Amino acid sequence: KEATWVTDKPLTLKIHMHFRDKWVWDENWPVAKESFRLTNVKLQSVANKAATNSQEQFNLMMASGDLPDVVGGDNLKDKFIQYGQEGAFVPLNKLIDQYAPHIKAFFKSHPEVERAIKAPDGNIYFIPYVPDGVVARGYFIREDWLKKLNLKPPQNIDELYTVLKAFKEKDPNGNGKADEVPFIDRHPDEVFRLVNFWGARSSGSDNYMDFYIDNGRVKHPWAETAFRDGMKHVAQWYKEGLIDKEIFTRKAKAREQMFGGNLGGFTHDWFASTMTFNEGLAKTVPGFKLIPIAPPTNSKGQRWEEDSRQKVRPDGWAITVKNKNPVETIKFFDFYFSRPGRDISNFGVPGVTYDIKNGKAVFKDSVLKSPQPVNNQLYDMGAQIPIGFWQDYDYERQWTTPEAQAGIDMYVKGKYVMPGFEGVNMTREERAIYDKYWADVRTYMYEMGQAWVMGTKDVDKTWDEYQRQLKLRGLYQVLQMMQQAYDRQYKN
Ligand SMILES: [Ca+2]
Repeated sequence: KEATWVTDKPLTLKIHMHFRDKWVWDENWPVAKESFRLTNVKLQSVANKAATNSQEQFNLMMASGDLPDVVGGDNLKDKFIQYGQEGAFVPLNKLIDQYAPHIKAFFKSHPEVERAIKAPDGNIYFIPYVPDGVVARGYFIREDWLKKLNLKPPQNIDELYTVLKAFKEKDPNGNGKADEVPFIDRHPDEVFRLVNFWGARSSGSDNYMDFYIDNGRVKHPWAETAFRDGMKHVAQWYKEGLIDKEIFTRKAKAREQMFGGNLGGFTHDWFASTMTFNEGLAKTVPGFKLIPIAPPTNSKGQRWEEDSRQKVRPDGWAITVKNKNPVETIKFFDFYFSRPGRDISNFGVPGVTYDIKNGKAVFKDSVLKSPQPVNNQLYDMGAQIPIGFWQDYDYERQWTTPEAQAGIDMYVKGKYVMPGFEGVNMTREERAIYDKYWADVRTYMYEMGQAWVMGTKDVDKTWDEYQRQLKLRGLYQVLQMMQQAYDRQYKN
């Protein structure tokens, strides 16, 4: 018997969980075993390990009619809410208020998370994966190059331009060639984020090309005239070779290639992984050193870091109408918002991956020193998976180098990070319009954006037509449904 036991008699629940198009709940997972030991509730996987399309597997199950007790996975928010409104998933509101003290208190102190997951009928149909942490990407620059060229780190957009041209013109790698590529980035979409430097937004959240809220108004950044003026500068920079010619194609290994080759000297990427190149390249590129910098003041006079971590993920789990043990299940869910539950779901298994020290879960050196990334070690154990749980940033702090952490603290202290838009949940009516036109509009914008950057089309010559096409393709109907849903969810 454990102090955390949910039931006096061992309870086995059937769960369908398929996530990341490759994994399913594995009851042989060390964490799954520990979870059962601590709650007296065991999860039995009815999902198909061999299936390679998680979203599809969800549908075949839903159609199947024969439902399990619990359904979990990533990117299921939308489906949880729709199949919840037509009665397949049990509303959790009352269940939480009476049997989940930890979940209850969490929502109480994190109202924004609660709003974000509320279906249009006001019900809560799933417990979400709550991530921890605020800073996402940041700006990094070659300090050794600034060193050679004898320049100080840029404080505003003017100096930034000066510095990047220096990088391309004054041969910092000194191989007597003009082979330097100032801005590189493994995520092509980051090139559009550059418009931030001219007071224009490129997205309302960490998701690329997302809507944002401006004075209670749902808007799309790519449709604003601000974006037009920003793109003009971006296209000029591309024309001058300040931006990687292959920005749209290099992708994934851009850092290894460009940094390893000693060609690039500036990027916008995640703190942890980007800073590791300082160590992994000490050998191959002597003196190589990237430093995080506060975002240079933009033309409007402010420091902008548009990217941030979402406060809630569209992942989690729900209770089906067929679950004959709703209160035991909810108490079980609640365990994952309690410290002991947060411990195993974030750190793994005591004695194996961590140990309690000073009342804190502390990873073993073997775990931190391994070339295998901590996240992957945990996934293989059933930890850091898309069930409904409260993530603990301290697990991440432990494998983030001191230099990266200092950079992150600087961003938090600087208050440059803009709050992201957590999205809205739409009714059938609304969703119908969105699903019919959004994708078309989005791809259209992306194609024009790409052409504008590459100079394939002049922005000023095509802006009026671009605006015309946006209205013609449904932008306005999409926004109206977004606005309607927004007013209902955030203004009621
Ligand atoms: Ca050179």
